[PDB]
Amino acid sequence: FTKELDQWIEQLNECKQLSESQVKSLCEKAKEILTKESNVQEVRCPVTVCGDVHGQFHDLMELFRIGGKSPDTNYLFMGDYVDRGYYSVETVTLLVALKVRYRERITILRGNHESRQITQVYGFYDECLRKYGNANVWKYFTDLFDYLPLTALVDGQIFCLHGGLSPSIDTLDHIRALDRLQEVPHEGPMCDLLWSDPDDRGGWGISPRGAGYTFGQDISETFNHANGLTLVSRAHQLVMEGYNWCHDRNVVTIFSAPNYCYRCGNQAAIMELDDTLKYSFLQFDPAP
Amino acid sequence: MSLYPIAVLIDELRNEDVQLRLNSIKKLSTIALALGVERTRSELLPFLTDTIYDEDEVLLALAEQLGTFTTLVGGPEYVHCLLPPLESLATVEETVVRDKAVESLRAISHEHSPSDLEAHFVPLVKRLAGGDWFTSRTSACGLFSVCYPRVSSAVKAELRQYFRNLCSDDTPMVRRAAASKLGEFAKVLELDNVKSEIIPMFSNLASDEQDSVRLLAVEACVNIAQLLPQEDLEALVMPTLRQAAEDKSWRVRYMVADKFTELQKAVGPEITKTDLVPAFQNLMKDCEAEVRAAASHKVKEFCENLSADCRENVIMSQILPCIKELVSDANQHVKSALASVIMGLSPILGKDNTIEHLLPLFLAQLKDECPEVRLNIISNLDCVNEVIGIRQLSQSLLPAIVELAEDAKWRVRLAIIEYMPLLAGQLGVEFFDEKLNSLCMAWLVDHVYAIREAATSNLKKLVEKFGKEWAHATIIPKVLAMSGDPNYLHRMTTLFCINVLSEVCGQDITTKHMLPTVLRMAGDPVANVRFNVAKSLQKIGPILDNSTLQSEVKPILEKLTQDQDVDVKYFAQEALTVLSLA
Amino acid sequence: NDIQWCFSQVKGAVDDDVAEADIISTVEFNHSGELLATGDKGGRVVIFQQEQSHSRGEYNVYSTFQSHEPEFDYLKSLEIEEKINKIRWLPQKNAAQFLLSTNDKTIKLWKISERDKRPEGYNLKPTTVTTLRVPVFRPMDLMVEASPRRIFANAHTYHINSISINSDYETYLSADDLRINLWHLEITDRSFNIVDIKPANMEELTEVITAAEFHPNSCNTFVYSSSKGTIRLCDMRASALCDRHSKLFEEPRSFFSEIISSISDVKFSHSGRYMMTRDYLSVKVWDLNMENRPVETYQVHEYLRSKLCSLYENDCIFDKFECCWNGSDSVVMTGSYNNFFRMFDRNTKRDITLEASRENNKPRTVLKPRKVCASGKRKKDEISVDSLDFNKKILHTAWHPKENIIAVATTNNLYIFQDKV
Amino acid sequence: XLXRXXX
Ligand SMILES: [Mn+2]
Ligand SMILES: [Mn+2]
Repeated sequence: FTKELDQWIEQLNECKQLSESQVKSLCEKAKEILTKESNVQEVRCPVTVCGDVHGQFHDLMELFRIGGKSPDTNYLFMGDYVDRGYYSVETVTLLVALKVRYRERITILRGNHESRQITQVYGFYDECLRKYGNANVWKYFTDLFDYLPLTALVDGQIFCLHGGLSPSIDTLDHIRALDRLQEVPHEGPMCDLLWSDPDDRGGWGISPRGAGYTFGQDISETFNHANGLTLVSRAHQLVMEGYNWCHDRNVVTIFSAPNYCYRCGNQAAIMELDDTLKYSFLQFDPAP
Repeated sequence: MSLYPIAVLIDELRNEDVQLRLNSIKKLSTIALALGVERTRSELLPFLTDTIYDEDEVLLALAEQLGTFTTLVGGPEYVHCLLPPLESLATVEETVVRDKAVESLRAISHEHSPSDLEAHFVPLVKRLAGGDWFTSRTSACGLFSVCYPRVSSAVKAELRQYFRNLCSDDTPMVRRAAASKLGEFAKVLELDNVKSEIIPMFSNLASDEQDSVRLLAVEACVNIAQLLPQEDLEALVMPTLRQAAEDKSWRVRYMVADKFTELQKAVGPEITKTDLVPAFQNLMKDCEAEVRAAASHKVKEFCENLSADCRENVIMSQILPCIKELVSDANQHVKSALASVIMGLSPILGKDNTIEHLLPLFLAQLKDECPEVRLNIISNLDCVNEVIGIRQLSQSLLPAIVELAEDAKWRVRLAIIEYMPLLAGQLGVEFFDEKLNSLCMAWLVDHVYAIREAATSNLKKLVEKFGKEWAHATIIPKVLAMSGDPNYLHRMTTLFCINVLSEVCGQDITTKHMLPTVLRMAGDPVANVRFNVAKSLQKIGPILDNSTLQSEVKPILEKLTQDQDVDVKYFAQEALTVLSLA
Repeated sequence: NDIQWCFSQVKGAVDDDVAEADIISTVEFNHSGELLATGDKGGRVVIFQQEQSHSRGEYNVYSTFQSHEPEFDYLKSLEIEEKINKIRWLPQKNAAQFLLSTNDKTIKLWKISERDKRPEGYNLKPTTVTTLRVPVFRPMDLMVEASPRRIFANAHTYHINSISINSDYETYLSADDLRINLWHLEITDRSFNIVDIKPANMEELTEVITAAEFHPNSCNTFVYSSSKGTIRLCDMRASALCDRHSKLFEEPRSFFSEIISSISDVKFSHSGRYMMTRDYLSVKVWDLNMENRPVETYQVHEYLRSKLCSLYENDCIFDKFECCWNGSDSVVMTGSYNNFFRMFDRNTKRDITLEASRENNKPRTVLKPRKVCASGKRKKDEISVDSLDFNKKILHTAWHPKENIIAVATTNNLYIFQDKV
Repeated sequence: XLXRXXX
């Protein structure tokens, strides 16, 4: 059986999509694997942690030329693989394909975009028909997205999630308790984890995104110390540099889609956590 | 054949859908065939003449179609029947359609017996030439040269008149048209007129109010010059080309520059050193950076074509003065253009001059910020090493090579790594060792995997260019030190170097100090380092004798198969079914 | 000595209650003067043809077509309005007519052609095909069709406010608030930027392009005006970028000064030797030789000078008026409020003031020059400032290129006035 | 600015 993936990957690597048949089945093998994963997936280092990709496939190629090719290099992606870009399909399939092939070399978390309601309005939806004629490959994915892990714990020290912190979540067990196998709610802890943003105004603020919340440094400090964490590693928000420390290094934002939407003009970055959890950042520009 | 299918194709010509309409246009031969050849002439033709009203695709095909319909109409005796429809189409607004019609018109013109050709085809050219619509007049420009020869002198007289007329047309369209066919026209005129007609107008258009018209003339320059005996030039051609290079339009001047060598090799070595050098000098010093660039990217080939006698003299009295400038230019595309060939000069001024005249510049360039510039200064080594001291250089590109070897922009770094294999053999083995080896060894621990991967594959090609022996000297000692680096990336980099150095280093050194490590790395804590060792074997396997392949190669591989790591099993069990140790 | 302007035609709502889509936003005669075109807020284009010094026949409907339609950017909650900002005709290529129409983001080249015949003779008009027959073209009732032949899209980040064809019969430029792009009338996938004045940090935005035109004869010359009140003449020959040998036209304060100092329109004289400019209160002629001050300055409605405040409070201070020249660059027209429009004779120096009104004047009725009083006193057959309808502005007017015929557009209607010949 | 659901 293996034979196909190695190929599927080689094909998707050239940016050649898969068939509604192939997809529908990959989404199957995927599901079975991802349920055996915890809401707080345990991940041992080293790992190069990556943020938002948003279908900018060619750049995802440029990212591998920066951190290295899989499975030689262990990878942790924090959601937002679809939407905005023009290659959401080829992008999200390559990764979901890699996850099945090298289960222990890649970790894919859920982004606020890996949801139905959003993929519709933001491109992954239209792109799907525009490449398949039907909304079936979009349904197979939006479904698989449900089984995606909400957060990750690297070395029991670094907390990795797409969005941010929630007022209705205090410990890691709260998260593990959560039922993630459902569409992203408009409110609640699950939602917050994928929508929250960290600002510089104390406590919990009203998220100018409409979903999730805004947390100030004080909230981060608490969460980290309460759960024995060193850092909160997240993406979700574009940072002109690619990555950006805030809240006195309690929180770090990593965006991996350079020149977001071929418009925003910004750098992308990945974060390398080595054999001994030593962190380094790598800022890259959009592949030419 | 049965007629229905043809009846349909005919009706299809007058149908709504454009693709059907386009289909029948493409089966016109089979419609004309089925009709008579006199009905094709009296039925199909009238119909296809009227229309001349649809969309590009259809019209464009109709025009091409009518070009191959000479016999279908009844041989050369009736080839003139084809003219009304092609005439029509030559009037259309779409210049891509007009273009076809003209093309076809020219083709079938060669079916016109000097009689017809004179009785119908020339009236065509004049009706078009004197038509109310500038479209029509534009297409006339391209029907002159195909029927100038085959007609009476009274006619040729007329043709010369009309053309001159079109050349003074109120519309820039036509004028452009004219100035562009000038070339193929002079090419059918007898040198008398080619000097009495073609020249005055190539002179006028080339000094038109319309920038668009002038550059079009300056193109014909070359074609014109090669239709006159070298003597005439200075008075007919050169006066124009003189002002063209001084043209107010930075575009026209740019044309001059980009067409410089094509000009010299047509204006004679005399007129070259005579007029072109003072000109070329003005260009290298043009206010417009775009011009200068174009110029500087010619200086080399322009010099390799000066008469032996004056050559070396102007190259140093006329050219050098301007290049000393083109080095300290504010525009980095200019400088980048110069340094990319500024070196093809030495093999023209010999050692001494290349050391007191070209070195101070060649040196001043190499130490330029713009990585693109100093990147070119390194691309053309052999270019000047065969005429000067490699060390008299090796003491200048000291930093240049380093600087690039460690530019913040990793792309820049990948750029120079591409050239080390060449810069190597062109700097001995020791120089590399006591200098360029520290840098080639730093890239292997580069943050950017691309640079590491490109510095790895670079080693291989750094031995096929330095002997498999030198690889054991100042190379593998370090490649093995990386196996101690606390980062699995920098470590995996070690196995990657081996997987490549085995391919060209002899089983002696390979199984000497290179295989001892791979085996030891098999106990590495990080799985990513463990299956990358099981892979190193399935790779290096064959290069090793079946002897050592049995000793401790399979023991370890059978051990890895017994790892609790999923991905480590596969590349150890799937690594055996490739080494025969299955 | 004064032109005897007479009422000839009205087009539009027989009354009030103006349908937004119908509000004319552009008006332009073609090179010969025979065709008169208008552009809608509804994105429509109406071409009128003169019934067949010289002619004075009525202009009748010749062709109507939807030029632009709306467009959305749902994610940005944005609609790109279909309103036709400008129309510029192309010089006669052949039997057909061609014009360029643009909205805020897209320029379209339209072809308007006549067709007086049709094919006749269907073979299949059941498989009884005994003979083959070729259709014959038979005369039909004249028909005018309009089709889009070139869509120049996606070249503009901001709002297109100008389209001007070059004397070269080959290229034309289009301009934003901050950029001018050069296009080839046959290449639609590429556009060359010849001007970009967009500040790196949009917060330091201080000036904005407002209009732009190519020289009528000089293939390498164009000018663009700014909100700051400064025309800039550019030489495309001087450099690839067009910034060198650039000639700024300026004139030697108050917050308002700045607001009414913004230039709304720029128009080269037909001779191409001068260029008219229009700002809130004045029309002012410039000599292309002298760039330190205009040569003439006419005041379009000085009685509003004291009203700047109120006008600012109701936005009218931002209204953008267009101005134009008569074929001989001797008289010069522009508009004002209360459907009044001004005309200044550069020779005589006398200025008229007229009103565009149906129920006020009738066919061939000479127009009665108007007059306006001060903010308090009223007078005989004159209208007080405090009685002017600032909703009845006249932004779009046009002048036949070779006759004393004139197209004046009111919110809803389009008037045609001409003299007796 | 591409629409605050996120440039
Ligand atoms: Mn997100
Ligand atoms: Mn995102």
